[PDB]
Amino acid sequence: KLEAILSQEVEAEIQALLQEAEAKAEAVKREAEEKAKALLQARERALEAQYRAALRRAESA
Amino acid sequence: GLIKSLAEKEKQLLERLEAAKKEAEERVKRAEAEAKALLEEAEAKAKA
Repeated sequence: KLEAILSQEVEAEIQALLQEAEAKAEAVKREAEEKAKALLQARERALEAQYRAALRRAESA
Repeated sequence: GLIKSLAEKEKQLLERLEAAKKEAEERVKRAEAEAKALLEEAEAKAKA
């Protein structure tokens, strides 16, 4: 019967929204993980420089 | 001869839609909060 159609039409949009709102909750997690990697990959590299310099200095000394 | 059908059905389907939007927001938030807490761990390491 019609109306039960209208109620089978909402419980459908209200999964579309809940599908859209948990396909961003990953996108946030992806870009946050792809951030942290790069926020620690540059840091890894920095310590080498700050250490490559410090030991050379200590060789010369 | 009975407005209670269309009147009181609208105000449940519309209210069911709002609850959908709530746990849409109050969950999408959680992912952003999880992100903050991750990048804190991303320092705890860097300082360690």
